[PDB]
This record gives sequence, C-alpha cells and structure tokens, in this order.
Amino acid sequence: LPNITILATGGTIAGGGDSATKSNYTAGKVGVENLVNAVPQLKDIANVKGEQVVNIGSQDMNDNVWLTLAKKINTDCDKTDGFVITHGTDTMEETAYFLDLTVKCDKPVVMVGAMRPSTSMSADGPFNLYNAVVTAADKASANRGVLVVMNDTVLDGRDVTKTNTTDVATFKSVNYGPLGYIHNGKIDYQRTPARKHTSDTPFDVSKLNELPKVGIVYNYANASDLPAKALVDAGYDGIVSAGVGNGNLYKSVFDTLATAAKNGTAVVRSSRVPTGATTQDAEVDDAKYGFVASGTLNPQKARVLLQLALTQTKDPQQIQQIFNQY
Amino acid sequence: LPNITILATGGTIAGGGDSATKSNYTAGKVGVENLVNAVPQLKDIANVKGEQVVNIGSQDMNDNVWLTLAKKINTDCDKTDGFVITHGTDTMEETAYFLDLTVKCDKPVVMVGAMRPSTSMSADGPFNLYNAVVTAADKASANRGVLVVMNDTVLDGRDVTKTNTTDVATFKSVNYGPLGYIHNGKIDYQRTPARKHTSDTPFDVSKLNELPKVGIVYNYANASDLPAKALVDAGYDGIVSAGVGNGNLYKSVFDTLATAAKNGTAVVRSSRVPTGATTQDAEVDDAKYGFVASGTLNPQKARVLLQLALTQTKDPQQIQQIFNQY
Amino acid sequence: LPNITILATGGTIAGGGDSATKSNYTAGKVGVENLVNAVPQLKDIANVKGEQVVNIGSQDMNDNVWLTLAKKINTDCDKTDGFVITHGTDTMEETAYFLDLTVKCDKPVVMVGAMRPSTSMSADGPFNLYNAVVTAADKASANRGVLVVMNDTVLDGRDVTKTNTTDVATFKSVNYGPLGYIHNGKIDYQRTPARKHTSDTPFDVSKLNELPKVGIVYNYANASDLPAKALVDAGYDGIVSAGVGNGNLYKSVFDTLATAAKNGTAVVRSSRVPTGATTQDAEVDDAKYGFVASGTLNPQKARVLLQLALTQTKDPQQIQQIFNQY
Amino acid sequence: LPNITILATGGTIAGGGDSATKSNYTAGKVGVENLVNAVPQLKDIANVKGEQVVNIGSQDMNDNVWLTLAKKINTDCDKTDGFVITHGTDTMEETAYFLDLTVKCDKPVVMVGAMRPSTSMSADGPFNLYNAVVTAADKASANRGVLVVMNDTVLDGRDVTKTNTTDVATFKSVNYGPLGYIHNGKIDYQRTPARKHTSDTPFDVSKLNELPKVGIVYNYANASDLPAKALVDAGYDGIVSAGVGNGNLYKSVFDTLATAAKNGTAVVRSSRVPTGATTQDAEVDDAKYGFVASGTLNPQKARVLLQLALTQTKDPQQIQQIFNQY
Ligand SMILES: N[C@@H](CC(=O)O)C(=O)O
Ligand SMILES: N[C@@H](CC(=O)O)C(=O)O
Ligand SMILES: N[C@@H](CC(=O)O)C(=O)O
Ligand SMILES: N[C@@H](CC(=O)O)C(=O)O
Repeated sequence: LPNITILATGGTIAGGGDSATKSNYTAGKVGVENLVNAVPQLKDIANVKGEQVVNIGSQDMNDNVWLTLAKKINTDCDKTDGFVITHGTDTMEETAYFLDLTVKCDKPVVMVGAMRPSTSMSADGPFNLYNAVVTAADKASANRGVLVVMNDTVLDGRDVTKTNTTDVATFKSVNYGPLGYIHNGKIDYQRTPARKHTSDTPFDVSKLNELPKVGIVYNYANASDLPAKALVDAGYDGIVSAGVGNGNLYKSVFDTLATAAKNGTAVVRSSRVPTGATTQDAEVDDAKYGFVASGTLNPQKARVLLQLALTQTKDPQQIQQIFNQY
Repeated sequence: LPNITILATGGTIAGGGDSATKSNYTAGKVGVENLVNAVPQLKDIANVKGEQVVNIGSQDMNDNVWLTLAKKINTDCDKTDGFVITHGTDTMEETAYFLDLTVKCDKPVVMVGAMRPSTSMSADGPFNLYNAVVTAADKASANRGVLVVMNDTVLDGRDVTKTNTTDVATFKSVNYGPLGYIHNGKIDYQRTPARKHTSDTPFDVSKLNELPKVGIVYNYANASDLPAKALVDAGYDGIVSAGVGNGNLYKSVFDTLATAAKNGTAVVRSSRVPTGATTQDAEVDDAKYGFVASGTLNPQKARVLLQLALTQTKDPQQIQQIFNQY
Repeated sequence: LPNITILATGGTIAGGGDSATKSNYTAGKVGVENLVNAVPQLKDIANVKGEQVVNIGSQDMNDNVWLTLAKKINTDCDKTDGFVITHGTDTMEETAYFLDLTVKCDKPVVMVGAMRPSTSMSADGPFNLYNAVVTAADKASANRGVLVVMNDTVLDGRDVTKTNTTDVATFKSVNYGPLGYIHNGKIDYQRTPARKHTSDTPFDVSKLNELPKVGIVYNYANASDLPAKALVDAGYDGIVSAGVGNGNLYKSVFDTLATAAKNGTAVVRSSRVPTGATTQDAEVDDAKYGFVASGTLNPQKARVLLQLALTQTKDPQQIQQIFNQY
Repeated sequence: LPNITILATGGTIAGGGDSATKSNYTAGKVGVENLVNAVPQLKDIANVKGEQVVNIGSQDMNDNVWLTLAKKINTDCDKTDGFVITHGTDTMEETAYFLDLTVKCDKPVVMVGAMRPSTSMSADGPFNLYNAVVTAADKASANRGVLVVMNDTVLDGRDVTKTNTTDVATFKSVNYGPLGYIHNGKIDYQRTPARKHTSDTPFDVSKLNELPKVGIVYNYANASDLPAKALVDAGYDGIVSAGVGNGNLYKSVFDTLATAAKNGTAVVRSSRVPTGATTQDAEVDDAKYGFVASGTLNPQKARVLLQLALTQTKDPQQIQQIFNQY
C-alpha cells in the first residue's frame, strides 16, 4: 500500500461540542492521531503517518502556516507517496490555492475538512478523510495540482470555493466544475485544471519568512474609502477590490485605488459576485488606471496570486499576464 | 390599461457602446424616453410615464438616491397603479432591499436592469423592461414587497442577489428561490416572502436627509484589522463583518470589533459565502460580545437593515430581534 | 414533549451492507425500533412511537402503499401530534406529493430517507431522522402541506425532487426553493407553498382500493411510439409525456397520443428537463389536441396529480384547471 | 479570416411567431441565409458559407439526420476550417454527443440554438450564432470534441444537457462544468474533456444507413412493464432504463429487462435524476443480470452510445467497457 502523510492544521474536522445534537462547538481541539484512530479502514488503503503542524480554526489561518505547509511538503516530498492536509473549511480555498501555486512536489496533495464537528450526529469528517486518502493514494491524482476532496468530490485548488455557510455539500468549483467523483473508493477523473500550477509556476517560497502585504476592500452602495486609505497609509504592497458586478468600484474607492496604483500599490479588481470573471474590456479602463483584472479569481484567491506575483514583479502588465496564466 | 410610472436611475439598461459585438460600453447615458420608445409593445399592456431621477452606474449608488427613491414612491403612490425602477445590476440587490423596508406604497414596485448594453446584439433590456411592466401591472404582484424582475423571473427584494459577473440569468434568490416565472406576459406566483416588508416595517425615512454610517470589512487568511480600526476611528454607527464560513472573523478583526461592540458600535456578523445563514450558536458567542448574526442577509444587505435598525435603536439585543423579523 | 408517530416504509435509511466503506447494500432491511433506538437523542425532543407499514426499496413503491399511508394518517390523525415517514429517496418526491394531495390531517407530515445506508461511514440517516422529528414537532410546520426534510432543509412535497444520484444534498425544490433551514434543532420558515394541498383539495382516497392507471412515455431523437401504443392498448386512463424541452413530442408519439386524447385518454404534456414549467401557448396547441400542460410538475408528479384528477373528472379543461390550482 | 461552414437543421433559432411579445411560434421555419444576414458582424471574424441539411424542430430529430450530419462533416472536413450547426435546443444534447463520437474531422464542430424565436424581443439567436462562429473560428477550440455554444459558454458534447424548459441559460454541463467562457469575442478555455471523442473513437458510420434500434423506458412508483415488453416484442437491439435514483428499476420493469438481458437484448441502467453517475456496486448486481451502468450519461445520451456500442459488439461486458471510455 502507498505511504501518505496527514498534515493537521485543525478545523471543524478536528472540532468538538458538548453534545451530538447541539450546534455549539470549538475547532482545532482533537489531535491528528484521534482523527486517524476514528477511521481504521485507512489502514486497508494506505500506511498513514499523522503530523500536527498547528491546531487552529482556519478563520485564524495566516501566511506563517502557508509558508510552513509549502516548505514541509516540498522538503518531505521524497519520503512519502502522497499528502492529505486536514484543515478548516472557512479558508480551505485560500490555503489550497497558495499551495497549488507554491508546492513543487508532483505527488498528490489533497486537502479535506468537515462542516459538522467530529462529535456531531452524522459527522461528515470520517468519510471525508477516507475519500481524501483514497484520492491522495490514487495513481490518477498526480500532476492535477493541489486538490480539495469534500462530499465524494475531487475539486482543483484554483476554482474550489465554499458556496454555503452550513451545508456539507458547500464546496464546489463554481466556474469550471469538479475533476472527478468518488464512488466505492474509486475515482472517475474527466477533467484536469488547464491553468499552470505547482512545479509549472515561478513562485518559490523556500527561503521566504514572510509574503508581501495584500489586503481586500469591499464595494457596495455609499462605500467608505477609509478601508482603502488605511491599507494605503500602512504602505500595503497590494489591494484586491471585491468590486460590484464585473469588478466595478464605488466612486470614492475608485479615487483612492486609482491614486494608489500610480503611487506604488498593485491594485487587482476582483468581485464580491461569487461566480464568473472580472473581465478587462468592461466599464473600467485598466490600462488607463494601471489596474489588474482578477478574472475568475474571487477576492481571497486574487490576494494569494498577487502576494506571490509581488515576490517576482511590481509591473502591472506582468502581474496581469500572471493573472492570465495562473 | 393600468398606469405604471418608470423611475430611471441609470445602469447598463441605459448603457451604450460603439459596437453591438464589442463588450466596451459606458453606463447610464441613455434617457428614459428612449428605453420606453425602444419597447412600443409596452402600450399593449400599460400606460407608461417616464421620470429620470438620476442617470448613474449603480456602482456609484448611495444613501441620497435611496432616500430620494423611497420619498418619491411614497409621495406619488396614488397617482399611479405601480412603479418600475430602471437601475444598474451592480447594487440593484441593495436598493431593492432598502425600498423593501422603507416603501409604504402597497402597489407593485418592480426593479429591472440589463446585463448587456442597449446597443448589444441580443440586448436583454427590452424584454426585461416589458416583463418588469407586466409584473408591475399584475394585480397578483400586490403585497409581495419590492420586486426584482430579471430573465423572465419575479424575485423578492430581500433574497435576490447578483450570482454571476456577466450572465443575463445572474439574478437568483439563492436561499428561498423566486416568487413566480413569467411566460406569454402572465405570472404563476407560488411563493411570497414570510419576512415583513414595506408598510409592515416600523422604518420611516420620510423626514431623514442622511442614514446612519455602516461600513463593511472583509475576512480572509491574515486579514488586516486596519479597515475595521479606520471605521471605529471615524465613529461609524455600525460595522458589518463579511465573515469567513458561518460568519467567523480573523482574530485581529475579532479583537477590534469586540472592542467596538463594548464601546457601543453595532457589529453584525455576515459571510463572504454567497448562500446560507450566519447563525447564532456556532463558534461565536453573540450574547457575550454583543454581536448580531445577519442570518441569510449577505454583507451589503446586512448593511441596509443595520442602517435602518440604527434609526430605531442602538441596543444589540433589539437589533438582533429586527434581524430575526425583517 | 409532543407525540410523534414514525411510519416506516423502508428505504436506504433502513438499508445495510457488509462494510461501512463499501457501496454495496440492500434497502428496507432494519425495522422502525432499530432506526429510532439508533438515535436516542429523539427522547430530548419527542415521545417517539414506531409502526412498520412496509419494508421495501422505494423503487418498488406503488399505489397500494400510497393508499394505506394516506388512510393511516387520516384515521390516526387525532391520536398523535405529528407523523414522520421513513422512506426511500428514489420515489420520495412521488409519495410526498400523493400525501400532499390526499392527507386531510392538518398536523405536520414529514418524509425522510438517507442517501447512505445505516451501516455506511458518516451515515446521513440518524441526523436526517432527528431533523425530521424536529420539523414534525415544530408548531410552525403546521398548514405547510406534506414536507420532505433532507440535509438540514424543509422542502414542500410539490416542488421537491431528487437532483443528484448519490449526493446527500440531492433533494432540492428546484423551481420555487425550500420552506426553511434547520440549525440547532430550530427552523426559520420564510416560505409556504401557494398551490392548494392536503385539506384544500377535493381528492378523497378513503374508500378507494385502486388508483386510475397512468403511465409515462419518454421523448427523444427517433422516439418509438410502441411504449405509448402499449398503454393505449391496455386502455390506460391517463398518459403523461416526458416531453423534450417545453414538453414537445416526437411526431410518432404525438400521433399516438393525439388519437388517444380524442378517444378519452387523459394526455398530460410534462418534460424530461429537470427545471421549468411545461407551458401552454408554446409549439403545441393543447386546446386543439385536448392535451393538458403539466406546468412545473415533472413526469413523476404529473402522474400523481392526473391519477387523482381522474377520480373527479375525465374532462381535459377541468384537469387543466386542476393542474393550475394543485 | 477562417472559412466557417454553417449546417442548418432548423430549431427555434430558425423559429418565428406572429408577435415579438407573444410566446406562440413555429420551429424550423427560417432559412440559413436569413440567419446569416441577421448577423452582419459574422464577416468581421470569418468567411461564412451556409447549407440547409434539413429544416425541422429537433423534437423530430432522428438517426437519418444524425448519419447525414456525421458523413457531411467527415466528407467536407478538408473544404473548411470549422463547422457551426444551427439546431433546435430540445435534442441538441443528443445530436452533439452522436457527432462527438462519430465525426473524424479534427476541426471545431460547434452546435447552436436559440430559446427565443428570431422574431422575439431580446432574441438570443443572433448573439448565440456570432459566439458559435467565434468558437468555431478559435484555433484553441480544436481537439476538444464536438461543442455546444449557448449563453457566452462553451460546453462539451458529452456532459451538456438542457436544464430548463424556457431559460436562455438552460444549457449546462451539469456534472463536470463548461470548457470556457466567451467575453468580447475571446475564450478563456480552462478545461477539456478527458473521455475519448471524434477521431479517437473506433465508431465509423461512413457505410451505415441504419443505427441499432435503442428505446428508452421510464421508472416511477407502480411503473408499467408494458413499454419495456413492447420494445422486447419488436426485437429492439438495445433498451435504456430511465431509472429512479442510482439507476434503480421498479419490480415490473426489472423482471422484463432481466428477461430481455438474458435473451440477447443490451440493457443500460441510466437515471431520470438529472445529475450524477448511475454507478455499479449499489443495489443492482450488474454482473448477475448482465446490465450496463451508464455513469453520468442520462437516458437520451446513454441511448446514443448504446446504438454505437451495438455496431461493434453485443457482449454486455464489452459494452460496459465502452461506457467507461466514451
Ligand atoms: N471555523 C471552521 C469551520 C469549519 O472548518 O467547518 C474552520 O474553518 O476552521
Ligand atoms: N455597472 C453597471 C452594470 C449593469 O448595469 O449591468 C451598473 O450597475 O450600473
Ligand atoms: N433505492 C433506495 C435509495 C435510497 O433510499 O437512497 C430507495 O429509494 O429505497
Ligand atoms: N422545439 C425547438 C426548441 C428550441 O429550439 O428552442 C427545437 O428543438 O427545435
């Protein structure tokens, strides 16, 4: 059987409450060893070694954990046949895309979580973790980039996003769809992500102890420019606009970011709209203002690519070409 | 035939480009008379009257236009049989929900936009506008609150949200689904919102020339607390958290809003996640911190209700009751 | 605590396999008492009483079980506070709609199943059953027609359909959306079905020991008229067409069904396409052929209403009005 | 510019009513040249030729039109740079998948329809046809198999299905998602189908004037075996079961098809359920009965492949392997 390393960061999958029927719970309580022990059928599928990286709610996920995870997977790539990362669902899609761009290991890296705590009735965590190990162990799962496995579905790290606040079926690749469905411990893969990922990226965080500072500003009716001005005053390297519709900006936000873009700051236009691309030739002349259009990358995912783009270049046209390639 | 009044505010429905096939256009440049005359079949179903209120892109929508729209509808209520509001798609879901809470006219208020400019090859605006007046002219549309009519579907002002950046079908009521479908100028209504609207709300904006200051902060991996601090430093009346997953906050954003809530700022927990409720009784103890759970209201819709809730009370407990009723 | 009767008919919820991690299983194996005892937290919320009516896979569901179920709920109404029906997922949407039309008990009737067998890892059945009793116990669930509770969601029996083949979240009200969502054993109801249900229908099956014979024919490229001719030759009281697109017929199937309609067979145009109404005033002149347009009712559900319609009348115009009202 | 041939079969795209306002229309009415002249901008992006193959509603589509279409494209492959096929929406998902498996030309074959007739207000036909020619003219569109272009989206011929009866956004690849989105005459392709197609399939219809007869039977509560028995009596080479849930069959229909499978009839288990695979190793022992699991292929699409499968082999294990490859 293949050897696979479970890297535990915490989440509701490692979360517990005082009863199976009450909704109240705390994330990142239970250890990796207790998770694997709860699913003995793992032994039938792979030789599992569990390592606790951190034990955190993914709402408190950060650059330092991102850095640790990338370096760990890249360092330990030769000493295992595949990786599973147990992780909270809140920012799974951010971590998944960071590693999708920064992992140089060509062996399956599969992220997994749970929407119900481990102590709850009909807890999704156990079967989620089994299916994650199935995917990480499947020979066919290699060279498809960093994967998320949730609700019997294999999702690429770029397009995967949390669509619902409670539903176990929350995770979908809302623009281009899933890679494959898992039935009876077997995957029928019909799709691979075309955007370049892992070893096909120039992003190398092996020596980096931090990432360039990129914040996100929300657009809406009567939107305050104070958030944008706060990141600008702090000398932020990048600002992602969660725009309205096709990445459009409230007038006062537009004013601040137009200034910022010409005074150092890399400005990427994304959208609060959960589905579809922020396009170039819309109502915003990106060439004129020196903006970057995120495309299908939602605000949090645009932040990831911009941060990593900023380790390579400050030039908008090159960042835009990066946003057209990765 | 019924008398219906068209209140124009701008949008891509009033948008124009040099090419029917190129995607480049500018918003809110075409006058209401032109949109009506473009649809001569309108005078088969209703006697239409056009009034230009503003001519702006809804990305620049604001408190002042909202207050104007509500006062005009409330003033002209019994001079007409119903209202259609032509409007940009970007923030139509915000304006729709504001009018839903503040309009005291029991006659149909139907908001309509277009995802392609008026000059576009297969422009959606014409049939959109026709179906908007059809809905506004339908006696069965009465007492359903403020409506959004897009892609042959009647959508309630509360749940309706922009789902896709470019798709004509973008507008869906993602949690509770639509009220009715339109075919051959007739509507089969099978739903009406339970949540109280229009004249059933205690909200009265008739004597208001400003609305309380409510800003929105985004949550993500390594989220900056500077946007939040900026808003409490400017003395903002309320702050809505665009939370991660089930309304969860990055620790730094949590600390700032926890301090703001104790100091007397109204703090509402919403979600970046496009469908589902931000619930009580998950990971955040709302009673302890004096936070409010937004429920199914997304950040920009949570802002509309928090603003109006603050014209009534500053008590977090009574703001939660309002978020449970409207 | 309220008194809640569990009527078990079988399904995957009562299904079993040799392994928790193996797909293979048989339906309708384990009895009511085993199901109820498997979730002892029911004792917190209701006084639960189990009755086995059948133990079958709902692929084998039939007129006889429907009649028994209906008469059982109608006769035993004033003995209990609510009913939960454990049932296979395959035809829950048919049974739910039958009871939606035939139950006269004004108390909550909630139907439940499981997409994973009882022996499965992360079995959905236990928490599905708990949430069903919650719904059946909630006073707010009254006067909403017969309900389906799956994946923390309360769904009206009319619009609810199986959307996916293996997904625990399979059940969606695809046209008009759910009635409410369940969190921490509490329901926020925002919707109720407008279409007449339960006591508001004239469909009394109390003294019927048989239902009118209604079959379904599928439409496709080069469709055979033989399935249709077989049902006409057996003298079937009604035929519903699973039409292509907006309930359109292949010429051969059209030819057979047209002649049958004029001979006194009730012919209902439904659609194979999973969402949207089969509409009047499309490509087919219903009035000329004496066909009935199923509207939002899919072929399965078109069958259930036609059967019940054929107990009141054989007149196409009357059946059409029945399809517009129920 | 590229040379693009347009092959017209009819459809609502070639459909007309007596009013832009009213829904009533007749399909396959308008000639290919009238569609071309209705889109002047075609000449900007390609040198377009038009040929009427047939002019029918696709509800009357059949094997004869399929074989002609496949042979035409295969013969005239060298004469042009790409094909667009104007086609009805009702059975376009069937024609697309047949061509997907039979056309040996490696140049883009793009299918288009319109949900609104050419005479309708905001008719989708014109911009649909433009965007089809864009896709057909894009070199990046090559080697992706037969395509469907509807609502600014490029969909693979295998997974694409009609999702809604009237909605312009009706066509979705519901299991694996679209290939690319079309903005401003340009496509961001991020996906290609892994399943083998066009010239990579062993299927050759070049010499065939007939297709193996394959019929479809529908499963539901109390399902008549008469339709299935009628096909077996007429000596059908194949029967596809529109199963319930995971391709399950009612008692009556199961016995008939179990009998049929033993006596040489190739029987494929599909599902009425609009998304997800009909899998092996559930409740039906496929080996024991000699049945074939359709996977993600819905009944009408399982028919297409079973017809082509039956020109190679009548061995159920050979046919199953074909359903795992194409
Ligand atoms: N707050 C949790 C939510 C979850 O995992 O379901 C986390 O992301 O860590
Ligand atoms: N920016 C435009 C978008 C549209 O109307 O489609 C607006 O909202 O005004
Ligand atoms: N065949 C089963 C499927 C399920 O219940 O999930 C039934 O409907 O009884
Ligand atoms: N009946 C038409 C429907 C359409 O094209 O929209 C056809 O398929 O030909």
